[PDB]
Amino acid sequence: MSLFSELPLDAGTDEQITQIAVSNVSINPSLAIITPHKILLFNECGEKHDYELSRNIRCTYVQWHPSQPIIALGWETGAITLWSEETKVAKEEPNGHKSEICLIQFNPSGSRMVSADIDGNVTVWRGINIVSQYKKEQSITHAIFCELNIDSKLKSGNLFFFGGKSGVVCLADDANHCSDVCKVGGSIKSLLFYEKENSVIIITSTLLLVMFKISTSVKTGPSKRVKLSISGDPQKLQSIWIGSCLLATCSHENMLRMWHLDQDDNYVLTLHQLAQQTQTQQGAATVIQSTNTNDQITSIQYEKRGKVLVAGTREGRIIFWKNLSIGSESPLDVDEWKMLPYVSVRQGVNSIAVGQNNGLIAVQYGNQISLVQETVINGKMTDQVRLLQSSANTIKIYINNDISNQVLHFQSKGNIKGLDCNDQFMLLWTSKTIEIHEIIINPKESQTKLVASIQEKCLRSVIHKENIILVNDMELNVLNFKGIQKQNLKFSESEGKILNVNVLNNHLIMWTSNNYIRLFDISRREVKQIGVTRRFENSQGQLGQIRYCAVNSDGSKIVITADQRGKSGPQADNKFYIYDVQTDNFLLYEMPAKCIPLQPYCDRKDRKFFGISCIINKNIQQEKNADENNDENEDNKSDK
Amino acid sequence: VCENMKQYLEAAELYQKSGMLEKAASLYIESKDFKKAAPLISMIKSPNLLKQYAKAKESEGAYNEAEQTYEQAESWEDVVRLNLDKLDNLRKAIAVLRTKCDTSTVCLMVANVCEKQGNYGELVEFLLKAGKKEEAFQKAQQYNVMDAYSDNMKDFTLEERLRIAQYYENQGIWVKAAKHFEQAKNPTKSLKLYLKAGDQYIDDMIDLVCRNKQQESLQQTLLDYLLEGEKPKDPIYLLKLYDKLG
Repeated sequence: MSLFSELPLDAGTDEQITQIAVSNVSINPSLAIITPHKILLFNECGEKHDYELSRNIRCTYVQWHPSQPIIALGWETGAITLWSEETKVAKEEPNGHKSEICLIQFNPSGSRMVSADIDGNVTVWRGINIVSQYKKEQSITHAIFCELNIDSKLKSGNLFFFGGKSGVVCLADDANHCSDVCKVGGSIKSLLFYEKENSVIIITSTLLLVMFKISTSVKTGPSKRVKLSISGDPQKLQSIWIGSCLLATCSHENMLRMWHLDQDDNYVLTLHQLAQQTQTQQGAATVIQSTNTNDQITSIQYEKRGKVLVAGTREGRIIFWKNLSIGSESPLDVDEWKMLPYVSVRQGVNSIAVGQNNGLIAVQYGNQISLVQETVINGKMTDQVRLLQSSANTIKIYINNDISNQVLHFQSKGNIKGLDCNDQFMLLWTSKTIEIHEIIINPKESQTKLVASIQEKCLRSVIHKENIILVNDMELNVLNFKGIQKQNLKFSESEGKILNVNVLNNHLIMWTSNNYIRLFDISRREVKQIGVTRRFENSQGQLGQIRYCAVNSDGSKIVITADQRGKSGPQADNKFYIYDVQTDNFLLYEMPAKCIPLQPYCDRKDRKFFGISCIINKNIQQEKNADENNDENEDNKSDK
Repeated sequence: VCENMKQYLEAAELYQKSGMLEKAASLYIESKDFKKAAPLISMIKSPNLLKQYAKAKESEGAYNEAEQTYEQAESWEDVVRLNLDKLDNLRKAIAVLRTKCDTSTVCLMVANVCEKQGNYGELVEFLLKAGKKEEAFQKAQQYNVMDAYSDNMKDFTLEERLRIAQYYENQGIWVKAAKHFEQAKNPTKSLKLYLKAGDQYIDDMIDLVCRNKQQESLQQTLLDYLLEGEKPKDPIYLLKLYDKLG
């Protein structure tokens, strides 16, 4: 299912590092190191950038733009700086604040920002300019934008809630309208927001979850005060939002506590799975100490794109969990969660940082840093050519000969990100560069030669005939073997961002983030857009959010598996869609809820034939069996 | 077998007499037997059969029957397409667009229908409702209808305020361009161009003083400009604004 690639890095600094940050850009991520004196910037390759942003003013906080490479820096004097790396431009505000900035947060759209200091002053910024200022008692730990289920005319993204050790929570926005809710109290550790119920989740040191319910004109006290039986340190407790409504809590203890709000179900993940892994791994000449499976976990971080939860034990073990549940809905029990092989670390892990670039992880232990990447098992099919990415560098090539099936093992310089082939060539694209290989087939042995290597940056590269189409999140261009740009085509901003592409025969298809589907023909030497852009919208209403797409041989039929996101409700949607280019309609196929479609596959040569993989929802079958069997069924004899 | 080889209608009467009539109705709406298929459309409410029947109606040339068929089938994009074809009833089209919660694609289609008007203002409001605000930007400024589109988009983005400003200024109007300048959240530019504005606008500039107290060059340069402005004027207004300054 997946492999983990760990890359140790050389800090090369005498000063002890303090903070680590990872960029959230979808392509070519970067990481930042904050020390008491210097501010270091590293690329994905792990080398020191020539430009240095270290300044006389001490740096105390750094934040990344959720979808842009722009970085935000906050000093000890309250001044803020906004820096664009790609163009190397800086814009600083001298009178940002009169006290040291504690935490910096960005709204999901990146339009607004909130800066809070220890004295209690909180300023909301539209971009880089001051809009509204608030004075509050005592320091505020964090502030997060909130979107209550309010009418459209009263709906605005400037609403936010700030929580701190003062125990006072008030609604505020850039319009200087402060709605003082206050209430609660104590040393509040963390605050979270829930959209559908407009719920404020408060975690304090009193081991008491507070699920506050708030209305626009009505104030309501906490309906339930959830008590924690936590043996660990209450101060070190941290909770994270997993899935739609799951809460994952850890307090420097061996136990991971998961709470489900819909039925208020509590379950626990242990480290005896690590004991099983040690049993299944300590079966050869391996130097591993005695199994201490009661170890505590320091940091837990979840990545949604990879669906990977990373937890760090204090003895130097990094454990991975995978959300096998289909759809954005949270897991309901322990069965859905899967446990992945761990990573051995020399010393106890201290910090874990997650960046939304294929789930990039920055791991810090002591004064040492390292990078962790997730590689999905990629498999490519063309006539006579089967390509498998078993590991980071090892590539398995299968050739079908009537006398026997031939297997070749190819070793690369380092990790390889993606592979493609077109019956004649093998094109591999990694983080560093892109390479093309010509494979020679002979019964005695098969020899592969690298035709060329180009140091170009792109997300996906599809090779056909003699040219390669490169696609980036906003554009697509054509390249030849020499490296000239015949054509490049752009997109609009609101149609979405290119996430993944599919190619078959001489037709390629891509779907953006806003449920927009584009179809292109590559039979001509220059790719041409066929038809017009089509939103995944029906006349009655929107069908949902696209998950997976497939194209048949001729290109007339397109299979779509999508999730409708039923607002903390039904498990996605177990009904799929078929789109015909001629009629421009979306026929809907309904299949029994016993299974949920996962990913479609279209036949290579036959137009009418295709196949669909389905995950069997074990929970609902057991629930239905329990409901049905408890009716006039007692003591059935024999054959059971 | 007989419908597979060549004979469609006879298979349809056989279907009707065999107790299964859905495909018989489909073949009637496929063939030229709409008079017999009208009761079939009457008692059964299959939406796909309704859409195919409306396609047959627009093929034969009947515009009102197909319009009503698409109206009762909830497929109202085909309604505006048929209005394009023959009806050209843009008022009722706009009413349907407002009532039925149009999306971005239907917004592009109604932009297309407005393209055949020569005014393009309705295109401006329709694309404002669309949210497709990049090519609409250049179409609005290119057709010299920038005023209303900018009036609506003055609350969404500010990365391209300068070209809006320059293109609106060359039109010959400065009364509304100045208000756009003030609202564009650019204090230094707004003040430096209310320097060139008349005496009547200064009050609004004074209101900006109430809104932007961070700067201080605005009041000073306003004072400097009014000191030597023409001959002496009413001192009461000047002392009022001085007292407002502090």
